[PDB]
Amino acid sequence: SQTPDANASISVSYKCGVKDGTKNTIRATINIKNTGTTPVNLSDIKVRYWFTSDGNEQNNFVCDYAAFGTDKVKGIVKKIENSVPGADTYCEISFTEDAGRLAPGGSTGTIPFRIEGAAEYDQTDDYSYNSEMSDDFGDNTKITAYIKDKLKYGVEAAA
Ligand SMILES: [Ca+2]
Ligand SMILES: [Cl-]
Repeated sequence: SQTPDANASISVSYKCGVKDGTKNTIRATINIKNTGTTPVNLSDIKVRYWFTSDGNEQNNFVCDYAAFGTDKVKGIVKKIENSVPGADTYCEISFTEDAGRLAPGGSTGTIPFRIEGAAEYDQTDDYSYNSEMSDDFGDNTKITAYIKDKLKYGVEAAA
C-alpha cells in the first residue's frame, strides 16, 4: 500500500572520464533514470560521489553540461570527519527547484562534471571510482542517490 514516495525509484549510470598529465581533475559523467512508476522531481534528488582528496583542501565542483541548463545543477564538497575506506570527502550534487521532473522511464542523459584540486589526485583509492566503466556507461553502485534524503540507489561508503 506504501503511497507514491515509498515506491519512487531511481538508478544512476556512470562513465569514468579521461585523465591527463596534470592529474588534478576528476572527470566523470552520470545519467539519472526514473525506474519507478511515479514522476520524480529533480529537486528532490541528490547524488554523492565519494573520494579521497589526497591532501587537497580545496576541491571545486563544476557541472559542464545538462540538457535542462548547467545553471540548474549545484554541487558542494564536504569533508567526512571519521575515517571510511576510500573516502575522506564527498561531492553532493543537487538540482534547483526549476530543473524539472523525470517521468517514469525518463532519464536526464549525460551530466558531465569535474572536481578540480590544486594538487594531484590519485583516483585508485577513491571509493566511487571505477575504471572498468571507461568505454561505456555502467551500473556503479558505489555512487549513491537519494530521494528526499532517503537512499534509493547504491551502497554508502561505510564506517
Ligand atoms: Ca584519492
Ligand atoms: Cl533552488
